[PDB]
Amino acid sequence: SVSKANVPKIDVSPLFGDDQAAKMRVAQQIDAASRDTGFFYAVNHGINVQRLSQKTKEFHMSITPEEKWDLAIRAYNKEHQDQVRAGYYLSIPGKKAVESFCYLNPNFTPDHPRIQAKTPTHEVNVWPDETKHPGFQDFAEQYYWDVFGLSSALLKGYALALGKEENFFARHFKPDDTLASVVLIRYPYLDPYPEAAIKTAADGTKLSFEWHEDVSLITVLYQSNVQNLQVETAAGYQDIEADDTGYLINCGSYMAHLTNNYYKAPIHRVKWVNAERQSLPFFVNLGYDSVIDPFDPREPNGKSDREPLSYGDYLQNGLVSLINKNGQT
Ligand SMILES: CSCC[C@@H](NC(=O)[C@H](CS)NC(=O)CCC[C@H](N)C(=O)O)C(=O)O
Ligand SMILES: [Fe+3]
Repeated sequence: SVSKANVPKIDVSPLFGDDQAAKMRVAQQIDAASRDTGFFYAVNHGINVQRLSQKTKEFHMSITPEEKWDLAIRAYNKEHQDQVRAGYYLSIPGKKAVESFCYLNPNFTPDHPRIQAKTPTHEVNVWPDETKHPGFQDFAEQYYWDVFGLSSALLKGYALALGKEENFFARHFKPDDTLASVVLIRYPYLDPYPEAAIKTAADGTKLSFEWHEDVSLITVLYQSNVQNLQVETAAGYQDIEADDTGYLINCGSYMAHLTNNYYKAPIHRVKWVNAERQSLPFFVNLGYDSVIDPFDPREPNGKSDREPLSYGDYLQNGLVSLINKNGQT
């Protein structure tokens, strides 16, 4: 009974080049999608997503229970007090199906000034043994920078869309300090599938992850070709079609704050599907002290009655809030 969400495919390739009129024509498409359902597929993005999926599969399918405890975040292993964000998020057979691996900026090394300062939301990544997962760390770090590049080009499009210069958001999205994360999520096939890992929405839809707005500026997501996402619109929840050749893009609640909800963070959820699949989000986060002054593109003077919020404050509060709402993943 559910209708299909309008999720246009936008060729973002001009955002990598110097043809300004072409970039404006992409910016208009990003504006139309952001003001309608809030989602689009970025195509011609240049990233080898089949190899991303193959390397991710090799990792998820070969990592062992011992390795998962050794990489686990603090929620699963009290010995790893410094790992709030980065590391392994374990499944609980019989109870919780999903499991994942999160990593942050590869530049957050032991000598990074924010690591030295023990500033919240900055952590040094943890990695499996190289001999057990040859090439994985290097692949994953290079992927961070490939999707960082895509994200910077998308942020030039969002800036132009909002009537700003193209570096409006990108000047706060920097390799040396971005709080952006990759999450490599495995949604397993299980027979029988644990009922405790299946939630039910108020409308009866079986879910794996409840309604939410993202904690990000924008979210840049690769998924397998198994339909599962829905977006809430004025006409109710609608199905987002899968496309394992594109990146699904949406805004998160920092973009809604900065634009006075002109570009809403769309509410969306994940249906339960008993299928072996991948969900590989990149959360485009700024630096800890990044503050963009809020504005309102719908007002002639561009003024908004919102207070500036630093990205670090936003991110640390939003990540806790999302766990309290929808559970520890
Ligand atoms: C379509 S919702 C995005 C994809 C994925 N969901 C998620 O990734 C959920 C909701 S956006 N996000 C989260 O749980 C936030 C993870 C933050 C990360 N540990 C970090 O530290 O930066 C899924 O369930 O498939
Ligand atoms: Fe989300």
